[PDB]
Amino acid sequence: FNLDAEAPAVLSGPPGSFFGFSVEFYRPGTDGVSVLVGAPKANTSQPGVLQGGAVYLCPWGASPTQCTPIEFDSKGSRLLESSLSSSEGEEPVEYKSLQWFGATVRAHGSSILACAPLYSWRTEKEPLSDPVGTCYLSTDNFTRILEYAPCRSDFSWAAGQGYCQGGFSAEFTKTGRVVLGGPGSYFWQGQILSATQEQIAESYYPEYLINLVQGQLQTRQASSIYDDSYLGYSVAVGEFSGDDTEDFVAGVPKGNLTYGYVTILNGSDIRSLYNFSGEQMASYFGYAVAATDVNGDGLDDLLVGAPLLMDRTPDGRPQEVGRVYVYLQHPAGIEPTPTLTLTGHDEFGRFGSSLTPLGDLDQDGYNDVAIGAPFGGETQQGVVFVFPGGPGGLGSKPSQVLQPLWAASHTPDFFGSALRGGRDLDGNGYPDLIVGSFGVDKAVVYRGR
Amino acid sequence: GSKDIKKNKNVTNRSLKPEDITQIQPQQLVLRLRSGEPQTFTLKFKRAEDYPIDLYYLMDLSYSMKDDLENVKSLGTDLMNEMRRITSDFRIGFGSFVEKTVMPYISTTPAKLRNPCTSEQNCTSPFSYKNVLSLTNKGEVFNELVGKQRISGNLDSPEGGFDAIMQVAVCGSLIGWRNVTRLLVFSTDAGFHFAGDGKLGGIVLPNDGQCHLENNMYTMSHYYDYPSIAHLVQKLSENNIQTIFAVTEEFQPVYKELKNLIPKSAVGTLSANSSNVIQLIIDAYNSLSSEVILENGKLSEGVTISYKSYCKNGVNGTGENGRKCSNISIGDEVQFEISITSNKCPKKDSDSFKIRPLGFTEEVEVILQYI
Amino acid sequence: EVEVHGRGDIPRSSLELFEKVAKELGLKVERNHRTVTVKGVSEEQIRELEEVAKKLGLWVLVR
Ligand SMILES: *[C@@H]1O[C@H](CO)[C@@H](O[C@@H]2O[C@H](CO)[C@@H](O[C@@H]3O[C@H](CO)[C@@H](O[C@@H]4O[C@H](CO)[C@@H](O)[C@H](O)[C@H]4NC(C)=O)[C@H](O[C@H]4O[C@H](CO)[C@@H](O)[C@H](O)[C@@H]4O)[C@@H]3O)[C@H](O)[C@H]2NC(C)=O)[C@H](O)[C@H]1NC(C)=O
Ligand SMILES: *[C@@H]1O[C@H](CO)[C@@H](O[C@@H]2O[C@H](CO)[C@@H](O)[C@H](O)[C@H]2NC(C)=O)[C@H](O)[C@H]1NC(C)=O
Ligand SMILES: *[C@@H]1O[C@H](CO)[C@@H](O[C@@H]2O[C@H](CO)[C@@H](O)[C@H](O)[C@H]2NC(C)=O)[C@H](O)[C@H]1NC(C)=O
Ligand SMILES: *[C@@H]1O[C@H](CO)[C@@H](O[C@@H]2O[C@H](CO)[C@@H](O)[C@H](O)[C@H]2NC(C)=O)[C@H](O)[C@H]1NC(C)=O
Ligand SMILES: *[C@@H]1O[C@H](CO[C@@H]2O[C@@H](C)[C@@H](O)[C@@H](O)[C@@H]2O)[C@@H](O)[C@H](O)[C@H]1NC(C)=O
Ligand SMILES: *[C@@H]1O[C@H](CO)[C@@H](O)[C@H](O)[C@H]1NC(C)=O
Ligand SMILES: *[C@@H]1O[C@H](CO)[C@@H](O)[C@H](O)[C@H]1NC(C)=O
Ligand SMILES: *[C@@H]1O[C@H](CO)[C@@H](O)[C@H](O)[C@H]1NC(C)=O
Ligand SMILES: *[C@@H]1O[C@H](CO)[C@@H](O)[C@H](O)[C@H]1NC(C)=O
Ligand SMILES: *[C@@H]1O[C@H](CO)[C@@H](O)[C@H](O)[C@H]1NC(C)=O
Ligand SMILES: [Ca+2]
Ligand SMILES: [Ca+2]
Ligand SMILES: [Ca+2]
Ligand SMILES: [Mn+2]
Repeated sequence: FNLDAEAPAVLSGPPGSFFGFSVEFYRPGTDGVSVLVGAPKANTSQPGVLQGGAVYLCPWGASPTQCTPIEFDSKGSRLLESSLSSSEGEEPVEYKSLQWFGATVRAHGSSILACAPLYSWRTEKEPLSDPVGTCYLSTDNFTRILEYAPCRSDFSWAAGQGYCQGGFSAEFTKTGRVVLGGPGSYFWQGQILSATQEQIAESYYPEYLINLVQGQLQTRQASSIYDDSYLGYSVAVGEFSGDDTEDFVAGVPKGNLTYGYVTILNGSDIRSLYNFSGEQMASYFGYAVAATDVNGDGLDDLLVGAPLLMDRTPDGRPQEVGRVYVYLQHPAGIEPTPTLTLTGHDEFGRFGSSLTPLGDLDQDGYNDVAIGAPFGGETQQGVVFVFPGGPGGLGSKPSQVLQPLWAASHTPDFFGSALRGGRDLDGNGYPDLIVGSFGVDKAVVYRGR
Repeated sequence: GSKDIKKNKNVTNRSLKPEDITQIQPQQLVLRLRSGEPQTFTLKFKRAEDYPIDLYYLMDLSYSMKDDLENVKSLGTDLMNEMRRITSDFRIGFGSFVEKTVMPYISTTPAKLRNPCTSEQNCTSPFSYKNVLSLTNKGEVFNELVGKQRISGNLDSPEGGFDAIMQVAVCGSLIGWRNVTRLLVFSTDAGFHFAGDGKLGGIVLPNDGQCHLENNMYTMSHYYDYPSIAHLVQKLSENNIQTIFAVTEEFQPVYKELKNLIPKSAVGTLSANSSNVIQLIIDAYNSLSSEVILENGKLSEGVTISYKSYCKNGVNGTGENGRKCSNISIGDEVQFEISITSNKCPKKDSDSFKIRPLGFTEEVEVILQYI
Repeated sequence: EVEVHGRGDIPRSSLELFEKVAKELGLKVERNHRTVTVKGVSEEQIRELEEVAKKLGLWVLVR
């Protein structure tokens, strides 16, 4: 329909680097508009670091669209002071190798946020391998790069935040606040964790590895019965309480004895506001979440995805086709039951793996939504669907379907695994879309017409 | 339309070889569909007197289940002694699973990489899945091998046994599966890892469902993600494997729902240090073998099927239950009413599909002839 | 006071042994789902309980 599927732009990174695992827009609607692409397994030029991850900057407008890597950090793994002081010599405190840095790239204005979920660091007290989360926050066009590792705290073990794996999912609120989700905190209970950029910069002090941010907001620890809930597997932001501050949306895929549920946390607090339980057990309810107005009422509406949901064809044979649930918001409040459900049509397609608002892509007054099926298509290469909005919510039939142009190969292409949209690159007033294909280390950019 | 029965070999009567025993009366027939008008036929099922059994014991060897491993050193001979009353042919096997060997699930420090448990306990390094003993008819070897197994340790409460189930089901000849009643016992006392949890370890490739066993050890545990329940159901159904869940009382509801999802499987309540595994297995087998589920394979487009059940004791079920006949005992005849509908004239002159009871290699061949 | 957890991949059997030793030690035990907390534990009592928990592989705390 609208998106120029005839000939999109293709950005390719180093082979085997998982280029395109995460995508984002940078400085849209202004000079210097660019596309950020993460390569979690890209070899970097850091001292003694192997596959430390990288984030690429791809300027828009240039005909070749050459992509270059950003030098967020060029310092190898640190060393323990006692090790070099005592009869040890070398004993790194941190383990930056294979840290999967750049697995989550988010930007808001002049700020960028690249996280390394698998960062682990030997505790200075006793030997350990706690894989806490560490994130870097570029500010003012790379003028001052900070580091945000909130889960790297005194409580250091699986019983605490040692296995937090913070930065597994990140987001920026409209006011620049940073929201993080640590799935592995408190014996994999999970944890939402946020702080404003001003607080991060004010308390920055790189001498101490354990740095505490003042005024930080985080979810408290719960009883042992809530273990292995994976709260924070995916996060999103939207206005759901009638306040002026965007409210947090977090996914808990393995909560409620593996049925799963999604929770909305109040702004200015971290209190829970709404719960949305899953439908089928092991339907991985909460792979992705989003919040956008899909009926032009001016109120945000929640979307959820369950890629592993199993449905049976009318013949009787069961099949694995994903699902997506849409909850519409009303002046009274959101309802606990879905207002609409969308189901896949291909086996092992993982429909609903990724979701992303597209904005008023059609300029018809109703926002649109894009849903990805990493293993869909007629050759298991991956497919992306576009579902138009309307007065009654999302339309049950996709308006457009996007597929890769390159021929299939022996490795899965993971096309549509990561998506982003809602910003205009060419500046013609029509939103755009970026789709990740890290299976072959490629990212494609689509533009309205 | 019309119909005609081609082979229709008489089902074995009351009281040889697993392939010489018949349990479906009609075998092959041709249905000449006439578009709107459907065609119907009936097939008799009769449970065989004694049918060989192949049991594969898959046990969880995390630090939890430590006491259980101490009360299983006599299972090999006890189960065979308690099983001879049911069948004259029996074979048993053993297998163990702990977890994927990657960072978030297992501590990677060398001290914890060699001795995952505390220094007081002398544990072994973690492993994904090990095939201790292929199916065999001697219980002494089972006892001897299971006696010397060593417990392991891990970090997170849920254990990654689903990939072990996949490797057991798909490896076939390596596990020694036969064309008889295949039973799988899944003993654990914690939740399970399914697809999507491997992302925390940097694993994104979906499980491909292939035998990746090298020297009775499952490599590639770091390469492929955990298998989804849909994949497990598909592979178990394809391989005709009936699963028994012997899990503790704490995690009963999770496995009750799992057995609801999976077809032809039962869930037991393991107690104490595996005190009553034998009785649990026998009860589960008796419950499973007293039911029949009929399924069809890839019915052609434009063709719809209907099942009817003529059970015992005068209860005649219909609807989705028409393919299910419960409470069947040894040598108790049962009949099904099957009708095929074809609401078009597909270009395929004659396409055939097979109706097969779950867990059996016996198939009835149905050949369609449109117009 | 002492609050052992034993909530990871730890046997259920080696979690009521701590409760039995604490109760037979004259202290008070506040049972919980895969978590035990005691009250009125002295310095010697706390040291002994911590040593026992460490030997059992539990995660001992203090309050
Ligand atoms: C959406 O769905 C989620 C997931 O189910 C819900 O999350 C759960 O909500 C429960 C609602 O009560 C919470 O229970 C409460 O948890 C708090 C915090 O843990 C308890 O208070 C503190 O508990 C800790 C636990 O160790 C103690 O150390 C503290 O001393 C307690 N006090 C303070 C000030 O922190 C609550 O205690 C109440 O309940 C117990 C129950 O026995 C009672 O004995 C107490 O006297 C007291 O009345 C209470 O347990 C769950 O913790 C929470 N779980 C998670 C993972 O977040 C959420 O509520 C749902 N929201 C909606 C809107 O539906
Ligand atoms: C990053 O570089 C390393 C080493 O240069 C690659 O790991 C392998 O290293 C051995 C030598 O130690 C080479 O012989 C191999 O060729 C390297 N692998 C490959 C695929 O070339 C590592 O693979 C590189 N990572 C990426 C993403 O290319
Ligand atoms: C979300 O949290 C804010 C922060 O407290 C709540 O706003 C408070 O509302 C109470 C209600 O009387 C007032 O007494 C406080 O002064 C308010 N504080 C602030 C900072 O605004 C808000 O009500 C919460 N949202 C919901 C839906 O309850
Ligand atoms: C389960 O195992 C326990 C522990 O082995 C048994 O109780 C006894 O515990 C002591 C130590 O506390 C051991 O020295 C004994 O060997 C154990 N008895 C036996 C028979 O092994 C318990 O009896 C076993 N059965 C249960 C609990 O039903
Ligand atoms: C923003 O930055 C772009 C890239 O340069 C970056 O900033 C300089 C200072 C170096 O740190 C370099 O390594 C970084 O990659 C520029 O192309 C762009 O012009 C800058 N924006 C403005 C408004 O000047
Ligand atoms: C957990 O899931 C079940 C089944 O979907 C549901 O009935 C139950 O309400 C859920 N838990 C909660 C706390 O709602
Ligand atoms: C644990 O037991 C095995 C069995 O003999 C032994 O070889 C090993 O040395 C023991 N562990 C240690 C640390 O000695
Ligand atoms: C079992 O039946 C299958 C069905 O096709 C057949 O291929 C196989 O040869 C038979 N024998 C064994 C040992 O599996
Ligand atoms: C069930 O079917 C049998 C055999 O046709 C018949 O004798 C009996 O009356 C039927 N009873 C019911 C309740 O359908
Ligand atoms: C099975 O049948 C027997 C007698 O034929 C009856 O006593 C028993 O209640 C039946 N069980 C079920 C579950 O219908
Ligand atoms: Ca709305
Ligand atoms: Ca629109
Ligand atoms: Ca545009
Ligand atoms: Mn365990």
